[PDB]
Amino acid sequence: MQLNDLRSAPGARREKHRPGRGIGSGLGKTGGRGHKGLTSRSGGKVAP
Amino acid sequence: MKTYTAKPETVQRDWFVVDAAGQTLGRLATEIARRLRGKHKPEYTPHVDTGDYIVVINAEQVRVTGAKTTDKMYYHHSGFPGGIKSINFEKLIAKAPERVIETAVKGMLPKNPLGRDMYRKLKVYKGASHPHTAQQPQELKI
Amino acid sequence: ARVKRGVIARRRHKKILKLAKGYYGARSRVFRVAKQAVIKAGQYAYRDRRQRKRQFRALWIARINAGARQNGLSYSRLIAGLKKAAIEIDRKVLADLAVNEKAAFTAIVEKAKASLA
RNA sequence: AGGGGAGUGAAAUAGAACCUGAAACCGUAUGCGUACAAGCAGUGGGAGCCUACUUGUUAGGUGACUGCGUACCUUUUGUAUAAUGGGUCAGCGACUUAUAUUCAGUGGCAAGCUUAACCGUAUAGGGUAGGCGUAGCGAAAGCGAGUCUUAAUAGGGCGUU
RNA sequence: GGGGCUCAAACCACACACCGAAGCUGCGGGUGUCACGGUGACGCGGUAGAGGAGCGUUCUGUAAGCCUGUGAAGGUG
Ligand SMILES: [Mg+2]
Ligand SMILES: [Mg+2]
Ligand SMILES: [Mg+2]
Ligand SMILES: [Mg+2]
Ligand SMILES: [Mg+2]
Ligand SMILES: [Mg+2]
Ligand SMILES: [Mg+2]
Ligand SMILES: [Mg+2]
Ligand SMILES: [Mg+2]
Ligand SMILES: [Mg+2]
Ligand SMILES: [Mg+2]
Ligand SMILES: [Mg+2]
Ligand SMILES: [Mg+2]
Ligand SMILES: [Mg+2]
Ligand SMILES: [Mg+2]
Ligand SMILES: [Mg+2]
Ligand SMILES: [Mg+2]
Ligand SMILES: [Mg+2]
Ligand SMILES: [Mg+2]
Ligand SMILES: [Mg+2]
Ligand SMILES: [Mg+2]
Ligand SMILES: [Mg+2]
Ligand SMILES: [Mg+2]
Ligand SMILES: [Mg+2]
Ligand SMILES: [Mg+2]
Ligand SMILES: [Mg+2]
Ligand SMILES: [Mg+2]
Ligand SMILES: [Mg+2]
Ligand SMILES: [Mg+2]
Ligand SMILES: [Mg+2]
Ligand SMILES: [Mg+2]
Ligand SMILES: [Mg+2]
Ligand SMILES: [Mg+2]
Ligand SMILES: [Mg+2]
Ligand SMILES: [Mg+2]
Ligand SMILES: [Mg+2]
Ligand SMILES: [Mg+2]
Ligand SMILES: [Mg+2]
Ligand SMILES: [Mg+2]
Ligand SMILES: [Mg+2]
Ligand SMILES: [Mg+2]
Ligand SMILES: [Mg+2]
Ligand SMILES: [Mg+2]
Ligand SMILES: [Mg+2]
Ligand SMILES: [Mg+2]
Ligand SMILES: [Mg+2]
Ligand SMILES: [Mg+2]
Ligand SMILES: [Mg+2]
Ligand SMILES: [Mg+2]
Ligand SMILES: [Mg+2]
Ligand SMILES: [Mg+2]
Ligand SMILES: [Mg+2]
Ligand SMILES: [Mg+2]
Ligand SMILES: [Mg+2]
Repeated sequence: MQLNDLRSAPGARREKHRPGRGIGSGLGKTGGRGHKGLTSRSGGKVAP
Repeated sequence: MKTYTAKPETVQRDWFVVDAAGQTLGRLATEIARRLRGKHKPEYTPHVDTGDYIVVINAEQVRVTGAKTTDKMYYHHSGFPGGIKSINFEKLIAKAPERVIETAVKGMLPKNPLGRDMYRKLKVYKGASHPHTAQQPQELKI
Repeated sequence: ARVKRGVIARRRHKKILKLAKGYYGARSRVFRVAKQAVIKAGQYAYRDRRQRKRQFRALWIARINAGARQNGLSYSRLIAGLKKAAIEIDRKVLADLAVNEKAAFTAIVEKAKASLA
């Protein structure tokens, strides 16, 4: 039981996915927003 | 165990003499181009010239069928506007008999540096004699 | 924690410029042009592993034709005769005998001929 | 001006525009190729020449000749497109943070769970005011494993093991 | 498409042979899902997009450790 030997259970923590980092990540370029439109821009939210 | 390839410094070339004395122009020209390229030898490779030398003696006695003696035309452009010129088979035989066979064979060869090298091994004459007795060409029946 | 990109960016550009060695002009010395040249070179190499197998069968078949017609047979009639009797020898091995071992090629052509094909 | 020596220094290619000294860009030297040859410049095959040593089923450099082969990004029904963007290199440059929430994964307690401000021997311990759950139906009064509608313990809506 | 093609290298019938794809088979590898206890089976083109698994950079703990002038980081083969 040492500080460089303890971790969490599998599935307890994830990484978060970062859009816009290359092709191989699956979220590059548009970042998951599709193409042009309102819900593709900064602040592009539809009111509830 | 790689595939054999011919080497240009160690290729064996022969000399042949072909008489055009009543042969159809295009069926004689296809046999000539086949041997200029070396397609009749197992050593043939696509990128080296493995062919033979062909001498053609009676170049003015080649013939064409149908109505092609007067209806077959040869065109060329001089590079000047309106500079398109033509001559038919009958008149070209009278003026430059050898140009008829060379034009047919040249169009059946590849159009690249290697194709122009195979063409240099074709000697066309309009007599019954050639100036290449020292090379001792062997007879080729069509 | 501010991260500087200098060392990693330089290491990545040098890997591409090393694969572009021997290319002409800017294709071997500027990254933007050398990156496209390396990609297209790898596109060609993938396609030409398929074409290498096509270009070599065509060469064997042309040489077998030249050797068979020296024994009085065409390529298409020799292949039918070989299949009729027994022989499973490759076009690759056959083209080697046609050039190097001419007495063995004659025996095979004569046996294929004797199968009436 | 600038240099070649000599000296100092562990080290002057640490010499004052002075640590390290990358790339674009510009040169000198050597090896091979290139003056009859047509196009995204590469790749499949491939002779010859030069170098090194294991003297050729080897390693390195060039690549005569030949088969295939119209850049990348964006935007589009569709681009080699004569549609947009970029002269090149180096450095920088675009999904974050706070507070309220819902779902999933993984843990602590469990008919209970959890504290907020704040005290504090200060990441402990205290503080259970509050929040959510253990019961629903009705617009409500209210009644409750039922309740609402209705003249109706009939029917029906929602809820209950 | 060009050369060239006339008892065709055109057209109409019939016949046999061959060539010809990254299709199928052979040989050698890698992976996804399912079943059984490593084997079997069929899968493995891909934009928008959804899901899974990783590499590398800087800083903090492990670290009053370990490496390092008998040569660190960086640069260049
Ligand atoms: Mg995608
Ligand atoms: Mg999305
Ligand atoms: Mg856009
Ligand atoms: Mg649209
Ligand atoms: Mg949209
Ligand atoms: Mg804005
Ligand atoms: Mg930075
Ligand atoms: Mg080169
Ligand atoms: Mg082929
Ligand atoms: Mg093939
Ligand atoms: Mg000194
Ligand atoms: Mg130095
Ligand atoms: Mg120094
Ligand atoms: Mg210092
Ligand atoms: Mg300096
Ligand atoms: Mg430099
Ligand atoms: Mg120069
Ligand atoms: Mg030259
Ligand atoms: Mg010329
Ligand atoms: Mg040019
Ligand atoms: Mg041309
Ligand atoms: Mg090669
Ligand atoms: Mg070599
Ligand atoms: Mg080449
Ligand atoms: Mg080439
Ligand atoms: Mg092309
Ligand atoms: Mg081409
Ligand atoms: Mg653009
Ligand atoms: Mg448009
Ligand atoms: Mg349009
Ligand atoms: Mg339209
Ligand atoms: Mg196109
Ligand atoms: Mg363009
Ligand atoms: Mg243009
Ligand atoms: Mg415009
Ligand atoms: Mg353009
Ligand atoms: Mg526009
Ligand atoms: Mg511009
Ligand atoms: Mg900045
Ligand atoms: Mg959950
Ligand atoms: Mg729980
Ligand atoms: Mg009821
Ligand atoms: Mg019910
Ligand atoms: Mg063609
Ligand atoms: Mg017939
Ligand atoms: Mg078939
Ligand atoms: Mg194949
Ligand atoms: Mg397949
Ligand atoms: Mg297999
Ligand atoms: Mg498939
Ligand atoms: Mg796929
Ligand atoms: Mg640390
Ligand atoms: Mg050292
Ligand atoms: Mg550091």
